[PDB]
Amino acid sequence: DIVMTQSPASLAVSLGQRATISCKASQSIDYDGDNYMNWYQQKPGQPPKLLIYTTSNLESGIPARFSGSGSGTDFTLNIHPVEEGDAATYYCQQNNEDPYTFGGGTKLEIKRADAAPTVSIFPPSSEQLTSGGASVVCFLNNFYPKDINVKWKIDGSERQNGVLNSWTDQDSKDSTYSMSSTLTLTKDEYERHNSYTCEATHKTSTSPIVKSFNRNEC
Amino acid sequence: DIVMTQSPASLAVSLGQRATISCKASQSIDYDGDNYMNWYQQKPGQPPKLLIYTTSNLESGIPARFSGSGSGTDFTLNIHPVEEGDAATYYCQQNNEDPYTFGGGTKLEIKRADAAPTVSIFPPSSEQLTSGGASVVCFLNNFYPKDINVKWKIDGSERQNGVLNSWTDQDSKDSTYSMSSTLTLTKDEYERHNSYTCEATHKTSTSPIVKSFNRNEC
Amino acid sequence: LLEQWNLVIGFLFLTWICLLQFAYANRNRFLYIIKLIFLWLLWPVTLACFVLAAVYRINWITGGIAIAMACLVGLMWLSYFIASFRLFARTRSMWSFNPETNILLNVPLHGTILTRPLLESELVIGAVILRGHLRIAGHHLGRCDIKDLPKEITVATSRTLSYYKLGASQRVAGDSGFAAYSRYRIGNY
Amino acid sequence: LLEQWNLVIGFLFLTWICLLQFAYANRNRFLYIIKLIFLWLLWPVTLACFVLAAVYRINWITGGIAIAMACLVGLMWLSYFIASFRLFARTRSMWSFNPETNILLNVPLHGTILTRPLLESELVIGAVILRGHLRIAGHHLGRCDIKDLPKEITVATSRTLSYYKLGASQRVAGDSGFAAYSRYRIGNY
Amino acid sequence: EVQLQQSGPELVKPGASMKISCKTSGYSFTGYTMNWVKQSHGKNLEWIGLINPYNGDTSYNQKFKGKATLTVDKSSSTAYMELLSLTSEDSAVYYCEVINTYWGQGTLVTVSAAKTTPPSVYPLAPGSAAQTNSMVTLGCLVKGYFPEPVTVTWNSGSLSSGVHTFPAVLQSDLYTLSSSVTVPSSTWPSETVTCNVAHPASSTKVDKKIVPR
Amino acid sequence: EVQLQQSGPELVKPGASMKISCKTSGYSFTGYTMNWVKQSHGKNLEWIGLINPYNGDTSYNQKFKGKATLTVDKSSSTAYMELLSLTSEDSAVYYCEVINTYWGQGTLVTVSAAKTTPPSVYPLAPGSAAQTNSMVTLGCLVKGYFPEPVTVTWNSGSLSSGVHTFPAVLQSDLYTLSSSVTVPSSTWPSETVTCNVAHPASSTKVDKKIVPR
Ligand SMILES: [K+]
Ligand SMILES: [K+]
Repeated sequence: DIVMTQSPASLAVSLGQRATISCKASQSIDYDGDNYMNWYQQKPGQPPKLLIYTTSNLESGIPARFSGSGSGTDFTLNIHPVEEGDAATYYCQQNNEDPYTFGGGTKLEIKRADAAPTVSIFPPSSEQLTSGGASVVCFLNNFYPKDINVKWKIDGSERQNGVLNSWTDQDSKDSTYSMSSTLTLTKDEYERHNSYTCEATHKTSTSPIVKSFNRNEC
Repeated sequence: DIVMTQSPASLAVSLGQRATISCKASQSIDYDGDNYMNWYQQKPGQPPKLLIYTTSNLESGIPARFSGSGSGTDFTLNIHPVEEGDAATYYCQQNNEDPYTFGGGTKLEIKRADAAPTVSIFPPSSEQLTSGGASVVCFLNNFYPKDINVKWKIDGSERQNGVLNSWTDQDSKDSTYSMSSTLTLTKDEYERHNSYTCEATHKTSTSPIVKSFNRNEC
Repeated sequence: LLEQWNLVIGFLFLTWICLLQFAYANRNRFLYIIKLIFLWLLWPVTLACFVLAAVYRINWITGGIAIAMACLVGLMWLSYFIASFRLFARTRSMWSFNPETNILLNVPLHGTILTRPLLESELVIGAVILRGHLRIAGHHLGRCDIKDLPKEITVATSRTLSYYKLGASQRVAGDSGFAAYSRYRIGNY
Repeated sequence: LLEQWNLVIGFLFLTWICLLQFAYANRNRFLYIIKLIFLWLLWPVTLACFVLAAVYRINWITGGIAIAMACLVGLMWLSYFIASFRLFARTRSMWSFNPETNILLNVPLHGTILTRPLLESELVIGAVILRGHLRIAGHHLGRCDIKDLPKEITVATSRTLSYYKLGASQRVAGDSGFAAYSRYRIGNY
Repeated sequence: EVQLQQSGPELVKPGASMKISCKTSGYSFTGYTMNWVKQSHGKNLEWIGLINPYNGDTSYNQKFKGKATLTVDKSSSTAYMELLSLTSEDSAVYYCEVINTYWGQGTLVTVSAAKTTPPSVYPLAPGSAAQTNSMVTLGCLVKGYFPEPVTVTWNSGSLSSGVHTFPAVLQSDLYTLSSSVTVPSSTWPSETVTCNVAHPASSTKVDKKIVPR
Repeated sequence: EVQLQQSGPELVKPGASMKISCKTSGYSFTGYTMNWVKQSHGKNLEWIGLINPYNGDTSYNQKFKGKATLTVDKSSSTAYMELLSLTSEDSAVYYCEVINTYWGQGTLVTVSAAKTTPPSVYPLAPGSAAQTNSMVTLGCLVKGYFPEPVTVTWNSGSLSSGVHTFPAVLQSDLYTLSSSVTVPSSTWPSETVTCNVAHPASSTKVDKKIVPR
């Protein structure tokens, strides 16, 4: 059993630069003086796509910007120039001894100009309201970087528990993220308060963007 | 031995179209079930560049738009899509029996939007004038097609003898031609007339473009 | 009599000379098996020459060498049987008993895998298509186009299975073509 | 008498077995000479077996076959001499007398052209580079890189000189690589 | 070219076996070896084993010996992996590749004793928006379904630009998912917009037309 | 990569012999066969012969047997073609190729008994043009030179766009050529413009500065 360690855990480079991905095998996989290292690319929702096999040989149809280097124990995947569609997860697999263990994988992130989050607030639907509960939703679209904190405000006080956040993967069209925050609440406490507010504090500016609504306003 | 009847003598296609160049050997050049036909490209002032060998194998570095077909006696060179830099002469050579005879060659003309000739008139230089002779020059730039007739006018009558024309090859930047007409004359007859005129009748319009000057006007 | 044994050896030499001059380049599968059949029986007839010299010896020096050489061929013959049966355990293929190599080449052509002996089992295996007929490492496998090339072939030896991936296939002169089989993983047992 | 000839054939087969088993994959040029030296002397010793049976003509049926069979191996030995001297006239190289084929492969490696026998001489010739060592048609030629591959090799046979062209070179696993030689013209003598 | 079609996701009770079919096309099935790869938790790719479909010999991972059994069906050109004694650690996506180049779409195996629940689909439009710039967002929310996955499209896939399908999140043993599309005011409400939610585990395919309130 | 350098154009008297050198670089000279191709009248490509530099055996065209003799120089890596009894039909361009891909620049052999004449270089500017739009043409005319070829450049090759070097034409056993450049009025006459005419056969290199009259 051979253990593969990939560094870094996550990689963040801008377009047109060189992305260096390492893969340090625990044992030397030199068979007949050659290393059998397979590099895969897996976009979310898709099976892995073979990029490089036998540590240097590029797979047919793969663009000629992925290069595999290193021998012995250290192995390197280099992507240059990095385009918009290279934002995926890259795995290294030793094709030498059973089992053909994969690497930990690194999530390559495209460094794009910072953008302001498009903020939208959705009150709970009437059909869900009559069902016995409620859920107020806040959508952030086309924002960068990924790190951001969204808070919910009830009748003059922020609330932390009962809030669930969902982050989308880096899009392959604009290299920007999206976030969905959901505050769920039983119908017992939904009508006990009026103002529902969603506020976001992002690095794109010093102004925390706020969108709110009222129960009786609808 | 073996002669190649490369047809047509000249080819004129538009940009992005398919250019078909045929080259029929007198006898079958088939050896061991394979025909050995070479296709060369020779831009003016340059040695021939091998495009296709063994009737189908594209040369390294040559664009994939060149394709060779045919077997037995009929052989075809297909260029699709045709770019601006393909305006050259294409030769076919049978690489089967001594001598490796070449084809007649066909110059590929790039059918491009007709344009009006830029006309310029140059009187003979003073340094050449004092030398004992004179030469009046008329330049046509960036005109299409190649067929055009330029005439010189002396004191109310056109003159044919003593006029030499030089045509440039099809340019690899705009697919347009240039022409230089020169009327030479001894100093004995240069001062016996005053008006010197150059007129061009091109297919680009129905108006014959005229540029003239006078000896005493200078 | 040694005269009748002389005629048998003369036909053994004549058989190979025919296989070396008229059927060398030819790679017909029945012909190739006949060549392998001849090379297999080259071990008993090497042992038979030394056993005859050992039993019907001229001198103790001549007979003594023939006793040692018969053991030398006998040890080399059993080394073939040991290596082939170990190869036969992994592959379960009747080509494992070929007397020229202990490595098998498995090419999936026409559906059924076409197992053939392989001499070197290198990192890169050469596939050549000539007039639409594929030959891999000097084994004329049969009709195969560039588009119908096996996308993966395997090479099986003792205690090691080498999987090969098709690389870049280039078509030349129409029916003919070329292919590259670079090894990509090792299935060692 | 007639027992010492048994020992000679025993070592002829023993040398054959060693070349076919121990040094079959090995492509050392001196070893390849020895294999061609042994295959050349396989023609006199095939004739020697039939001449010995023809001289020991105890029964006319066995001796008469050996007389006719010595003519068959005698004629095809002179057929080798006729074919090789015709090849030697065109190529003027000492490899034309190899007893395995009448076709020579000329690879310009390390400056001086490396001439080797070629069994097939087909349209496409495969050049495998392994660990930076070039082997063309099973002939290990020596140190060579993908960038140092010959741009043109020639294949010389009787009444035909086939010039081959480097189609496309693909580098795999670093030092190793692969390229193909597609014939582009024929120098018909 | 070479296409490998796998079976859909199946919610399996713990301790129950499951056979994963990997139907192949575009090539001679017995020709090439069929590998199997497990991707646990969406990131940890693990190699299960390979089976040569010509003869039938297999080569498993040490951890997956006794857990997975690889079988083939030459008549239908379908390679099977029969997982044995499924536990919560087996909640993964299982792929079948050929030469590591051509892969199946993956069989998301959800090993849970949870009760299959039909999804609750709700359209969401900016009712009384009072702001109608030519970029308006409308969404479709899927709440309380099990198990994964579900497919949410818009107008039978006619609209592909400006779509955002957020990843599902678990709550009270129920996954929730949302879809959002931003279209100009020249579209809403002139052209019909309908969100289509398909859950094959529950064998449901609902279509909801969004309407202003 | 593989570069083949030949001798420049020369004027050979009729009924004489000329040796054409094809200096090779970037590869082992004895490696590959050296072909020779004659292009007469600008279009008629004709194959002369090939010589193997390793041993020295040649293979001529039947038309060129007794006309051309191919020799090699392994020490200097230079392949020679020695033409014999040159006539007016030999006024052609001779190329040397290796594998039909790498070619020499071609040696323009001019078989004539004419006397090498120095060129007459004249600048030509629109004196008293009375029309100065920001596209003005100026030229440099080379008249009465022999033999071919000549190289006409502008400001030592600094200007490469908008250049037009018209092909030479023969008259009274003398070739004439012209060069023309169109530059905007923002250039003329602010920046220096000079036409450089080089004829290696006459070993002359003249530079003429154009000036308004
Ligand atoms: K064996
Ligand atoms: K020979």
